[PDB]
Amino acid sequence: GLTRRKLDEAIAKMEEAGHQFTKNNANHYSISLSEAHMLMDAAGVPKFHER
DNA sequence: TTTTTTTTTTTTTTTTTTTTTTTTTTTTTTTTTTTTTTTTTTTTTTTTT
Repeated sequence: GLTRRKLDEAIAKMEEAGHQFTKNNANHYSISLSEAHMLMDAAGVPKFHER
């Protein structure tokens, strides 16, 4: 449920760190499930409890 | 008057989602064949003339 602009904001906040968004056989960003968790953990979306 | 770097055009390739067609398997289906109960036909004996 993250709009494209929100997801680009999240990856602009995240990617400059040491993390690399692992790509599959192609360049397509193959964000692992844990990668997605971390991304939206620090993306700024409050959890169902922390909100 | 010249050079360097970055933000825009466009171009190329891949994955996921959603397009169609065919075959195999499953369901409803009358014809033919098979099974059972039966009304008509055949045989013998006893009694009477």
